[PDB]
Amino acid sequence: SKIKMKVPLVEMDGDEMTRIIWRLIKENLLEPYIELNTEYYDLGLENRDKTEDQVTIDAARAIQKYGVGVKCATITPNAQRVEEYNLKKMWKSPNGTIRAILDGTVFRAPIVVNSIKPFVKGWKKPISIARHAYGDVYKNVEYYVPSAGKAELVFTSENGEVSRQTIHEFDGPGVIMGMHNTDKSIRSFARACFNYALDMNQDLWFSTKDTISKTYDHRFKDIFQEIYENEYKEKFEAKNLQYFYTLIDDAVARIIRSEGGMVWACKNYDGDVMSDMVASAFGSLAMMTSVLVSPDGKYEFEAAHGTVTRHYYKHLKGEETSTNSMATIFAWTGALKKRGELDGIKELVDFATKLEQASVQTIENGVMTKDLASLSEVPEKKIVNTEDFLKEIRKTFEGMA
Amino acid sequence: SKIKMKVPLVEMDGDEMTRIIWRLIKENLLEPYIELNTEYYDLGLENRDKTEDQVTIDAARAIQKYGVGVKCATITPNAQRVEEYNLKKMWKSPNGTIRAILDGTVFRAPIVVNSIKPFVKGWKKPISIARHAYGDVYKNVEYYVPSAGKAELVFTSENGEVSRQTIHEFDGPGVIMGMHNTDKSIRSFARACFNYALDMNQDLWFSTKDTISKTYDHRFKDIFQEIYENEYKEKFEAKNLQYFYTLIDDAVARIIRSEGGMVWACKNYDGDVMSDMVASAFGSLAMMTSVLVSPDGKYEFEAAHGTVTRHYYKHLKGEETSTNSMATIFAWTGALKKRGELDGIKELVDFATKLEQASVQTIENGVMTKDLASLSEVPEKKIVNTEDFLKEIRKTFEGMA
Ligand SMILES: NC(=O)c1ccc[n+]([C@@H]2O[C@H](COP(=O)([O-])OP(=O)(O)OC[C@H]3O[C@@H](n4cnc5c(N)ncnc54)[C@H](OP(=O)(O)O)[C@@H]3O)[C@@H](O)[C@H]2O)c1
Ligand SMILES: NC(=O)c1ccc[n+]([C@@H]2O[C@H](COP(=O)([O-])OP(=O)(O)OC[C@H]3O[C@@H](n4cnc5c(N)ncnc54)[C@H](OP(=O)(O)O)[C@@H]3O)[C@@H](O)[C@H]2O)c1
Ligand SMILES: [Mg+2]
Ligand SMILES: [Mg+2]
Repeated sequence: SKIKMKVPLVEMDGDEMTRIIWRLIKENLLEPYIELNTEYYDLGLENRDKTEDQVTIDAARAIQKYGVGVKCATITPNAQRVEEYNLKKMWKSPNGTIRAILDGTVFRAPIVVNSIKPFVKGWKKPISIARHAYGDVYKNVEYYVPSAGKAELVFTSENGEVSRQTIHEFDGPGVIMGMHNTDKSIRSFARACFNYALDMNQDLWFSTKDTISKTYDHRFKDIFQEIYENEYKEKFEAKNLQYFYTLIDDAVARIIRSEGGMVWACKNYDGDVMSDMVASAFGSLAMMTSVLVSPDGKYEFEAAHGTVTRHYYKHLKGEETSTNSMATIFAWTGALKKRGELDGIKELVDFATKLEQASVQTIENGVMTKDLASLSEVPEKKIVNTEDFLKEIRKTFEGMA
Repeated sequence: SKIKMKVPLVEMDGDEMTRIIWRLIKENLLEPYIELNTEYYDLGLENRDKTEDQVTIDAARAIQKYGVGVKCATITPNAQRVEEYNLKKMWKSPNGTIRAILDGTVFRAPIVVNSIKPFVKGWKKPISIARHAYGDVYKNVEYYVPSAGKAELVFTSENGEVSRQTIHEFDGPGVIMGMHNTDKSIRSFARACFNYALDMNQDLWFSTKDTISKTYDHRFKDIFQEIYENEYKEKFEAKNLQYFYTLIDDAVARIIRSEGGMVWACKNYDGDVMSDMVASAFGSLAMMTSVLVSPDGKYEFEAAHGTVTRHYYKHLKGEETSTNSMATIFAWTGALKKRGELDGIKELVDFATKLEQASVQTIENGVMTKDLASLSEVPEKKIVNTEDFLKEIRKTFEGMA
């Protein structure tokens, strides 16, 4: 008899290679054990295009309603993808949108396995990213300037006052952009990182470029220090774990040089880049969990990598792939784990935790996709294609479940 | 008889630990061999403060006049430094300013030594950063919004037309920022990177976040592809070296995973962060050269790291330091090498090239500062303080010069 679910998972379907893998994961690792209850939204590019991105919006709202989302990597359009898919427009990141609607903090952490040695010598313990989910460049407005004139950054009070600053005097074509974040949102971001480093029992690092961005970045600096001063210093000193702030360039540099083991808070953009640096450096983009947690307690689970286009094209040429499903497995089990917790289905959480251990265990035993092949200390090794990796995880799981 | 110079070097003095080292390098490694001809500008924070940052400006102009600058790491002020130094204001980055005035591209590359093994397993050859020296956040305007109202990005043609886009509707205090770059400048940046990868005989990678920043970043993408299409494809295919564009998150990820050996072009901000990632990951922030090259042919040599505040404070407490001078040595020899080339003083260029080899050679032989101690494959090792490192380089140089 399959495991039964109460509240539905919001399920958001994706693109290209992850879309393929999303289906294989449901059919081989989930549906045979759980009567999967989800509310389906197809965030595939083709469907986002048919519904003029309305589906993305509805899927956000549904996460708010039911409380947990799991989301497949999707394509974010640019001139190339507009051409490739004949899009009505260059749609905004659906992750940007969902994130804007929920607010919150995306937590990303490698998926560790004993016999998988990181590229960076001396990385002995996981490094977590705590990425601010809201604003900055993900909510920019930009403008191409066609020839000479005047760019201005402009604010108009609810009262009367206006201030204008000059962005630049063009005597030629170039680009401009404006963007924003809100203290409310920084404040949630800072508490979320502090909470999280405690929950994890580690130092929190935070970093920006406050010396160059003297008010915007400088705000994030201040709010963190404030929130730390009179809201966490106490609990922190208590556990003997420090809060560490430095310049973003300095921070990457010390990260590379550390043994890992800290939580690393980053503004939106930096969190994007650094979650790729850290997953890759730990082993593979696929070996990393990602969950958005809204201030208001809602969750979206995802992969941190994108849609593996390159692999997708190879698959379309008829080649076989070796694409690593770990991150999207873990998104499903993360989401199912949380669904269970909230609805009091112990069988769902033990299922999820067991499925997670089977997965890691499978790689520990030397069966893994190409991306890990060269990091493994396992003598006898078995590099498998995309499907076989999943069949093999299923084997190890069934034998221990 | 000391070596004689023709045109003066523009010399820009710095702060804290680099200020100390700048003097030790002149006195032990330069002045005893060269009648040093320079035009001195003190970009120390205290002097920038006394002259209300005018000295920074004059030093830029002088680089333009004479053609080569060498520059010590300087402090860029923030609320903390305003307090620490009782500044009349939070002065703008002097590097930002000089860079804005010259335009150009900052090239940074590790300083390789056989027996110094990078932190990132598999980095077998240098990775170079080619950082756009101009604009974006280094020329931002920012504004704190105090409560509700309307932020707008605004452009006004030289003609009549105005366009306004809404940055955001605040009903609360937060931050906003606007910034720009110009096609002229992107165009020079792109040719500079292409030239440079040829001069180096390697693939050029370039990357941004064009899917999210759909016009601004997307412009950089386009201009690179254009300039490549009909200005370098030919020379490139010719040498069997490819031009590679991907998303910035994807790019860090593939970098970590590559064997190095490419030139990696980055927008201003990203070039800052990534030059720290790469120097650190190669060994130390100190083991990296940096030179701005203006479109109009002018050069500023510098360290890529900052002023080593932490070491400075330790030195002030009376502790001895082990601060690595390599990068600022190399700035001086880079600058002297170029001065020589331009003025036809072969003795100056051979001096500089010899001084560079003595330095590397010294570390090859196992004498080095703390930051390298743990990367060295040299059996018998001699970790020295800041001064001794310099005396030891002097020894090895004198014996081969
Ligand atoms: N929805 C999202 O969270 C998300 C995230 C990032 C990008 N995007 C979208 O995804 C599309 C492609 O982006 P991208 O190519 O830059 O990044 P990507 O999908 O993360 O793929 C980057 C590369 O890293 C390796 N890799 C990533 N995931 C892997 C996995 N599961 N198994 C094995 N190898 C893996 C592959 O490298 P090799 O080819 O070297 O084997 C892959 O080509 C873009 O259109 C972008 O908009 C979506
Ligand atoms: N003018 C510039 O190009 C420049 C560049 C960056 C920063 N800045 C300014 O410099 C000040 C300090 O910035 P920061 O502390 O972030 O960066 P930093 O001066 O580069 O120092 C960062 C850390 O990296 C290690 N390191 C850097 N250079 C070293 C060297 N030559 N020898 C041995 N170790 C070295 C040291 O680490 P350990 O303490 O771990 O030993 C140092 O504390 C800031 O006020 C900033 O505005 C200037
Ligand atoms: Mg990403
Ligand atoms: Mg820097």
